[PDB]
Amino acid sequence: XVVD
Amino acid sequence: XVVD
Amino acid sequence: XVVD
Amino acid sequence: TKGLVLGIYSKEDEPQFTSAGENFNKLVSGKLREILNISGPPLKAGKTRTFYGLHEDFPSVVVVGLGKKTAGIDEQENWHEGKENIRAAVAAGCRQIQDLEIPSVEVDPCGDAQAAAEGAVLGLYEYDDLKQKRKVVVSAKLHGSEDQEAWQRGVLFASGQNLARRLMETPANEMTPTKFAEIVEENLKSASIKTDVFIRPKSWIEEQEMGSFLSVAKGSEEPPVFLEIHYKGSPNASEPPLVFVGKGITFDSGGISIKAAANMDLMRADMGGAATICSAIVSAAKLDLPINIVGLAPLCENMPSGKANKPGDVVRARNGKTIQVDNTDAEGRLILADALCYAHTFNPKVIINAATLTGAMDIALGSGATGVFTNSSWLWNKLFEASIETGDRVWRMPLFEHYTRQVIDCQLADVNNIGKYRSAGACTAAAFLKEFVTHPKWAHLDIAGVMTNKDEVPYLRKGMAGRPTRTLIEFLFRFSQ
Amino acid sequence: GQNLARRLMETPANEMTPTKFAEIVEENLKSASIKTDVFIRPKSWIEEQEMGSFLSVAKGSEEPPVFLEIHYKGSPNASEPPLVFVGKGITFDSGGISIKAAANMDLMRADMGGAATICSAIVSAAKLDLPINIVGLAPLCENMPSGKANKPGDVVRARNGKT
Amino acid sequence: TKGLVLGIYSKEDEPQFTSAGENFNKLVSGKLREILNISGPPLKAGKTRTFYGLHEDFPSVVVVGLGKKTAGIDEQENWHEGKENIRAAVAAGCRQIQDLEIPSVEVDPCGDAQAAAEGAVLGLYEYDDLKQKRKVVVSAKLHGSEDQEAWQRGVLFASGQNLARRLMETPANEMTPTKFAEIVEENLKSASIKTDVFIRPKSWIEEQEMGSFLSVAKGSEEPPVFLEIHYKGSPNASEPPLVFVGKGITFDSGGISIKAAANMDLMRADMGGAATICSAIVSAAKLDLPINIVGLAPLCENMPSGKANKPGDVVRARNGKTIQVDNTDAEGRLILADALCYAHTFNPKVIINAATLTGAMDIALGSGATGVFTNSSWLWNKLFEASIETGDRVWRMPLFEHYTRQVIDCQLADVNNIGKYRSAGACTAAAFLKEFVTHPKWAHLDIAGVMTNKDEVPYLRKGMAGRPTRTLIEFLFRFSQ
Ligand SMILES: [Zn+2]
Ligand SMILES: [Zn+2]
Ligand SMILES: [Zn+2]
Ligand SMILES: [Zn+2]
Ligand SMILES: [Zn+2]
Repeated sequence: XVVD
Repeated sequence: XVVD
Repeated sequence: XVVD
Repeated sequence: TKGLVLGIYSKEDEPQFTSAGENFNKLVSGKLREILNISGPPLKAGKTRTFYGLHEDFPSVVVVGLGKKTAGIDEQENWHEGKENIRAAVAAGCRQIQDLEIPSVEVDPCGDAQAAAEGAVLGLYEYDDLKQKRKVVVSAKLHGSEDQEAWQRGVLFASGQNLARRLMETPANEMTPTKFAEIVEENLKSASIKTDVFIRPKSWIEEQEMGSFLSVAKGSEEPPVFLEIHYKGSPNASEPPLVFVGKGITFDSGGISIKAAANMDLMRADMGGAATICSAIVSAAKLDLPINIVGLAPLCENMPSGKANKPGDVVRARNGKTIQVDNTDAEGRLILADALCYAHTFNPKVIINAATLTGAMDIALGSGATGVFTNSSWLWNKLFEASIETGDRVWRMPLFEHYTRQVIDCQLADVNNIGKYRSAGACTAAAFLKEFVTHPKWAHLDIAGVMTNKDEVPYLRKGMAGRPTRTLIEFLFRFSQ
Repeated sequence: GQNLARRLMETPANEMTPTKFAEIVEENLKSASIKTDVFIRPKSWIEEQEMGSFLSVAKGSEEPPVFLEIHYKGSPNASEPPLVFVGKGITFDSGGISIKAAANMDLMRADMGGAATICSAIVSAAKLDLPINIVGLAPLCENMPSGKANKPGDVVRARNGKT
Repeated sequence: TKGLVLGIYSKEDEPQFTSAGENFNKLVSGKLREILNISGPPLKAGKTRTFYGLHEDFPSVVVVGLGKKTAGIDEQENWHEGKENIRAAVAAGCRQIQDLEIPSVEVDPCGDAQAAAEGAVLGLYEYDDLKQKRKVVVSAKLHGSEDQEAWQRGVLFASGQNLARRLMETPANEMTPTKFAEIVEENLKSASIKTDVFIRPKSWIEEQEMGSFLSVAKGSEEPPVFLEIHYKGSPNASEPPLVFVGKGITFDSGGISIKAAANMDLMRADMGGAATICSAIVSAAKLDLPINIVGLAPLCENMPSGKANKPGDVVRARNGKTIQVDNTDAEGRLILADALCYAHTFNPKVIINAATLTGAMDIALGSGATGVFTNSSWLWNKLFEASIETGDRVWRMPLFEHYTRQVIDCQLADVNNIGKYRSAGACTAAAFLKEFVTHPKWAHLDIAGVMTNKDEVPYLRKGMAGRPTRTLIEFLFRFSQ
């Protein structure tokens, strides 16, 4: 998982 | 425009 | 309702 | 006197010029070909080189790299690649003439006068009106007399887009509900007298029981307007119309579910749904397409005040459903609930709405293509094929019941204006609109990831992009033929 | 008695405003007993009563404040000192200028739950026709941001003279 | 002794039972039909009703609503709807038997034994192993002798998925790199002896110059493993294989670009790319499909330490390209850079990788369908058609050069492991992987929005969903035929  |  |  | 933008392709034995370029080289007795050789490495696509004093009339000549002569539809990219090569190349060439402060340019048709005119009129646009510090206004004309109506079809398509970019870029204190309706009104009547404009006031909207739209407009002292445009292009006046709907929030601060300060100035472009569809009706009427089209746009601001919408409020849409307004920054949904019920009144063939709806569409595809949610694969296919042509790409997104569900489970009301989760943010907002649509040919285009350009679309400078106004005009053209 | 409170609380604040709340409690108290009196005191009364601290909160909204006063005269002697109940009646708490975050601020429609709870119990005491005297007091207003709301740092005077 | 799940459709004159249900009613001399009538309103789809002591052998009989008998492919939803009706209905029926603490159930084939077995084996699964407080383990069997290999095809497909759900759900301190490889290894050999497993250690990975994968594994003291699986199913051993690749981060804390505490426990399922593809190879081998398949999965943890990857570091992939690791929480990209170059070694027909890659895919489609980025519309079409069947939907996402660009402009290196913007988060990460793929038939399935179930897929309880393992198995089946 990076976030956004 | 809500954000996400 | 203040928060905490 | 002026400048000249000239094209050339990538190698054969010698990279080859457009026939206009070859002609000009013959005219200066091989001097262009010679100075190109002396200047070094060949021009790859989009790139530029300027040559001074080759001809008494064109003291600046910019040669633009057009890439491969035979570049066509790319299966991976889903566009005509040559048209895209040409838009970027004559946009770059034209801005080089403007930096030379040259007021006029002759542009090479580059084998596709329409794509050559789109790169120059789109690539040279800025929205200069409020700075006293401006660039030379250059006048771009076709280099030749041969393919004239294609070049002017390009000027038409690109000016239809630049209207949208100007409607969007203007600070919201100048581009209010009344102002927006008044500029579209004049732009539609100059395009054809087979038009009618109705800048419907608050009292009409009230009479029309558009309580969901009214709930959003109340927090501001700026008056709401419900804009209604008609272009009567068919031979028979009784032909059912194609209806377009567009979100017209002239500034979205979020209201009581207030937005963060950082870059909230771009929210002046939250009427980009109403700009895009209204510019395409203006261009359909200019093109004098043999179809009937209605344009519908709810226009209001979304402000915080002592009378704004509060989180938790239940408001009734025109169709009788109640909406719980859990988040005041999901106002497009609301404005569009009412405008989309109203579109069924016209007895449409197609209902197409556009909107800078969610930041989640921006996280999704956001930037590369506008998302289109449609219950009609026929309509999907139409927009997608027009997109190949214009190069202003469209991408499909799911209109599955799973998402309806997250918006249908609702405490006080029939529909909640926001889903319980962050997940599939643009699909849940699409599910909310479908609740207000019974029509079999409906497309929702969420335009929020394509609201702005930075560098991505070569032939557009930085600022509001006016996307996808040309895919929309192309769709109507093909639909009319 | 509890489900009245749950309905007073659950109703969206645009329907359960200061006036609306006072009017539903008023009818619910009179149906419970005619040994009742309701006073849906307006802004002018609250002003006359020098309730500047309450007035400071209600000013940011265009929704009118109400000071609800309920009496249930249940004792045999009318001169028996009462039991008094007081309840917070914010019909929506957005925070005002010290504005709240968007997430789940819809539950703030229930920030009049202090006034709902105590008023429902007076309605039920009167229905039960309990042999006591009870006064119900509830300041009802919304707390909104505006060009006239309360600003952080402001000093306001309470009825009792304290700032 | 046991329980019985029985189906019924929505009205005709009387709503009709499955022929098993009609048979059972005749068997108890109309008593089922009679108690159904007395119990009130008809059973709509997915809903349940339980009837006690109708028969000496089935003291609990659960009748499940199957909806319309003739429900088929839905154009709007893109699935077989009947199969989806049946999965949800016998899952709900089976969990009612389990709450009655009944250890065995006979399940109605419902006209599609495969979809009936998928609802029961998927719907009854939990991952109970570490709680001492457990539900009765019920044993689900087919009610009949007629359609047996379809019911067992369902048991196969659903157990292939439940393996993945167990590989994913297990706490990362038990499901480490070595542990994961060892459970897959045993599961693949029990499926067929036409298998070979290679649980390649750090020294091999080092020898293989997989510096991008090694850069991620170094911050942890838990050893990396490069798992390599072969299923030799073709008659000719020299047939080129289908290769699958999967992200195997056994826990993603983000590393130095550390994650927020809230719900970072779900990152134990960041090896869901390796779970999904490995479960499908185990099921292809169980199905003994006539094809050759290689399974590739880099397995490591992503931890912060005095030797972890630092933001800004440049690491070299197997293929010689340098990656600037600007964000340490974009580690899937890195692990997959190396595993995807390695897949070209096998000389594949198809390269399919899967990965819980970005939270942006979750914001996008996230939840309703897994996103598939493919340079092959043939491959897109194959996965999409398998998706209609399994009901475990797939949705296409853009593999446009525009996104490559945002990952190719890079200060120190050839590729940056994160884009300059938040926009199109899953398309930029897809663009990074394409940089490491020369193959013409490549699909990247970003599984992050389908990692978890809450309530959305009816026949799955709360927790790791093991999606889309069955669409993958179906794809291989059809590909082999
Ligand atoms: Zn990860
Ligand atoms: Zn908006
Ligand atoms: Zn409060
Ligand atoms: Zn908004
Ligand atoms: Zn990560």
